[PDB]
Amino acid sequence: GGVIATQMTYKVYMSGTVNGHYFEVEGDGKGRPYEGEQTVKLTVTKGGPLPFAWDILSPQCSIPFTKYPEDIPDYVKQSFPEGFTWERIMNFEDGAVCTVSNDSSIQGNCFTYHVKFSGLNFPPNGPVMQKKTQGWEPSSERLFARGGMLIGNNFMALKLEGGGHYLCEFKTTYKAKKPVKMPGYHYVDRKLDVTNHNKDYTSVEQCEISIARKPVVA
Amino acid sequence: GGVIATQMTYKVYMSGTVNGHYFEVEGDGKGRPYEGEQTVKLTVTKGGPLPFAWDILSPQCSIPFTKYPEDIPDYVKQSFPEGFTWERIMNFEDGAVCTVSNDSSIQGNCFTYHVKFSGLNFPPNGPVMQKKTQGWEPSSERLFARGGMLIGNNFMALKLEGGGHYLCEFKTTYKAKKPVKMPGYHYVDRKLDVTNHNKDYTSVEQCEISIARKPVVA
Amino acid sequence: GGVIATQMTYKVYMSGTVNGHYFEVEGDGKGRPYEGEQTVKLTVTKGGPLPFAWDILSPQCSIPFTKYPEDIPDYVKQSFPEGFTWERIMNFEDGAVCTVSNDSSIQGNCFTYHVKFSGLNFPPNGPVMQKKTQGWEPSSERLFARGGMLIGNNFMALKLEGGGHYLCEFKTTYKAKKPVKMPGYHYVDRKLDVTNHNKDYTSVEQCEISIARKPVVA
Amino acid sequence: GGVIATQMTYKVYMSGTVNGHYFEVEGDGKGRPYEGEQTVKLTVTKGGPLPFAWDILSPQCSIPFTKYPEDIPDYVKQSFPEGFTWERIMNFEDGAVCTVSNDSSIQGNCFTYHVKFSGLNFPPNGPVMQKKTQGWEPSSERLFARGGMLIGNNFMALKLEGGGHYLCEFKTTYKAKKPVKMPGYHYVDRKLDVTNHNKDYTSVEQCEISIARKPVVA
Repeated sequence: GGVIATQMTYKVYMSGTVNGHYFEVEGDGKGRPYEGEQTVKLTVTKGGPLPFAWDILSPQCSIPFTKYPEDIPDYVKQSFPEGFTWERIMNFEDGAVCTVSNDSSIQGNCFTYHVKFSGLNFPPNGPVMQKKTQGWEPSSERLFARGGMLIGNNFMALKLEGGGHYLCEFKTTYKAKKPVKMPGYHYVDRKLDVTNHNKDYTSVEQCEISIARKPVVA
Repeated sequence: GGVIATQMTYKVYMSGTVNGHYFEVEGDGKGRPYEGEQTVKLTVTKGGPLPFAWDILSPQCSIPFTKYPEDIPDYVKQSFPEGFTWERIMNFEDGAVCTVSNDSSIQGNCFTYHVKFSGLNFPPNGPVMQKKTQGWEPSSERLFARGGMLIGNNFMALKLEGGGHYLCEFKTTYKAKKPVKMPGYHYVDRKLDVTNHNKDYTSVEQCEISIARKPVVA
Repeated sequence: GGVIATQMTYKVYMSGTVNGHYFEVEGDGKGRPYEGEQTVKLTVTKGGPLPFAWDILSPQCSIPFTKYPEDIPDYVKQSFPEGFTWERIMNFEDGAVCTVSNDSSIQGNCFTYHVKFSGLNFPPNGPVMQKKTQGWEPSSERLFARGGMLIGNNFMALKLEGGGHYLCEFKTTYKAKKPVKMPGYHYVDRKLDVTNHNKDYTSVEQCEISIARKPVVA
Repeated sequence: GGVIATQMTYKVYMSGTVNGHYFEVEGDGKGRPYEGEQTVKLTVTKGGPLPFAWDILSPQCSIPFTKYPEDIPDYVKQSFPEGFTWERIMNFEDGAVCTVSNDSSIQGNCFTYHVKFSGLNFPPNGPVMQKKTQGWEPSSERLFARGGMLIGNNFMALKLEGGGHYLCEFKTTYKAKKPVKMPGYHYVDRKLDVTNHNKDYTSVEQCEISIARKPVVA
C-alpha cells in the first residue's frame, strides 16, 4: 500500500443528537485494511446512558478497511494521505431520518474519524426509542462513480425483538480530497456485529467484515 | 417440481401508459425455471412506435424463472398452481414514477402474465423520452418476508448514452394466492439484456439470468 | 370566456386498478367554471362493488372549474379549446402509491375527461382496504410555473373513522397542449365532499369548490 | 397571556454543519408574539464566511411569535413556561437533506432557542453551494395534531437568480414539554425576508410575519 499498512488502528470521535438528546462517543479500532477485517471499542463519553438503540450509531463508527479485489479500483484507499469525507442519509420506514457526516484523516499508522450525527423523528413508542432492535442484517452496498465522488446505496434492515425487521435505506457519498481513479459499478458486502457491550451500552465492541466485488450475475 | 416443469414457456399481455401515451404489448417466452435462465420476445401490438425508452418496460416482462438453492424456500414457485401477483413502484432520480401490477397464472406447461403499467412525470428532455438509455446494469434485489408477502428492494441503474447512469429504485411486493413457506433474508442477482430488436423497438428480444443466494458476507 | 361558458357540463371516463383490482367509472358533472363551483355523479360501471375506499378516487373525478382572480393567469382555462392533460402522483403515509393521468378535452359546452388510475401497495388491514376513511380535509395546493407546465403540490389528509388522519402527498403536473401565459407563485384552496352515495358506493355524488389566490401573508 | 408578554425578545444559539463545514451562529430577536410579527439579527460567530447560501439557515432562526385566532388553540404558546422542542426535515429537490432540532425555553421576557443544524448532499455546482438563491417564497404550513404533538408540512421554494425556483419540502414536528389543548386541522401563512446583511452574510437581519388560520375554502 505504501501509505496504508497491512495492520492499522484508528480513533473515532463522534458527536450528535437523537430527538434532541446530545451525546459524545470515542472509539479505538484496529484491523487489516486489505483483508476487510475490523474491530472497534466505543465509549459513550457524554450524554449516557443513551435513551435510544445503539444500533443506529454502530454503522457510523470505517471505509478504509474494505477488501478490494485488484481489478476494482479502491476509491477510499487511493484518497490517502489526503483522505476523504463521507455524507450519509438514513431513511427509516417509520419516518425517522438521520444525516451523518464524517472526515477521515491519516497519521502514520492510525486513522482518525471525526463524526457528526443528527437523527430525529424517531417515534417515542418505536423500535429505536424502546430499544427493541437486535443488530443489522448483513448488507450489500451498490456503488458507482459520479462527479468524481463514489455513491453508495444500501437497503439495510434491523432485526426486531420478537421477530420481523425495521427497514432503513442508506445513501452514502464518499468524497476524496484529491482526484483518484474511479471504479466501475460494483458492490460491497458487509457484516456488522456488536460482539460485546455493558448493560446500558455505554461501552460497546463491534466487528465488521467488508468485501468489494463485481456483480454476481453479469 | 411436480407443477413446474424443467422447461416452461409463458405469454405476456401488457397494457399501460407513459406520460399519457397508451400502449399494448404481447410476448412469448421460454426458459428453465430451476436454472434461472429466461428469454422472451415482445411485440408492441398497439400504440407503437413508442415515444419512450423501451428499457423502462423490459423489467415488467417473470419471477418463476429464478434459480433458488434448496436451502432457501422459493416463495414464487411454491404459490402454484394457484399463482401469485406482484406490485411494483419504480422511482427514478429525475422524478418519474411508475406503478406496475402483474398477475401470474399457470396452465399446464405455460405461464400467463397479465400486466398493467402506469408511468408518468418523465421529463420531456430526459433520458427516457429522448431514448438515451442503454440497458440496465446487473442488479441485486434484497428480499425478506412480511405479512405472508415477499418484499423486494433493488437499486437499479440504466446506462446512459455518452456515459453515466440514470438511477431508479425498485420496490416489488410478491403476493402468493395461498400461504406458503416463507424464506429468510436473502438476495436475487440478475442480468437483463436486450439481445435483439428492430429499429423502433416495436419488436424486442430479452434474455435474463436470475439467481437467489444468501448474504455473501454473513 | 369565449370558449368556456358560464355554465358547463362534463363527462368522466375512468379506468384503473387498485392492488390489482380492475374497475371502470363514468360520471356526469356540471358547474360554473368561473365561480369554482362543481358537482358530479359517478357510477362504478365495472368491477364493483369496489373493495377499497372510494375517497382515493374522488380527487380524480376537473381543473377548469377553478375560480381564478383576474390578476392571476388561469393556466388551465387558457389551454382550451386545445385542452390539457395532468399527471398525478399520490404518496400515502403507509406506503401506498398511485399514479393518475388525465386528458381534458372540450366539445361545445361539455368537457370530457379520460382518466387512467393505478394504485397499489395499500396494506390489506389499512384504512383504504378496510374502508375506514371519511372524506378529505379541505386542501391548499401550492402552484408554480416551470418548463411551460404548471406544477401543484398538496398535503392532503383523509379523516379516519374513530379520529385521526391518514396522510397523502399530492403532486400534480398540468400540461397545456399549447403555450399559454404562465401564472406566478400561487395557491388553490379546495373543498371536496361526497354529498350522496348508495350503500356500496357503486354510485356517488361529489361537490367541490376551488378558488385560486395569491399568498395570504406576502 | 400571563406568561408571554405582548412584546418579547429572544436569543438564538445555532450550531451545525453543511457538507461537513462547521459553523456557529448567535442572534438577538424581538417581536409581538400575539401579532405574529418578528425581527432578528444574526451573527456568524464561527466558521465564517459561510461557503453556502444563507437562505437554508434563515428558517431555523421562532414559533411563539405566531398570530393565532382565539378560536384556534395555540399549541406552542400553551407549552410555556415549560417550553417545547421542534424537529425538522428539509428535503431539497436536488437531493440535499437537512435535519434540524430546536429547544425553546423561556426566562422572564426573553425566549432562548438552542439549535443544531445538519445539512449535506448539497451539489457543489448547485444553487446552495454557488449562492444563487434569493429568498423564500411566502409559505403556508399545513398543521394537524397527532400523539400529542403538532405536525407541520410545508412546500417551500427558494427564488433563483435568473428566474425559476429551487424546491424544498419541510416537515416540522413541535413537541410540547407538557400536555396542552390540541388544535384542529389548520394552516400558518408566513413571509420570511432578509431585510439587511453585510457582503458575505456573516451578519444578517430577518423579518417574519406568521399568521394561523382555518382552511380558506371549508
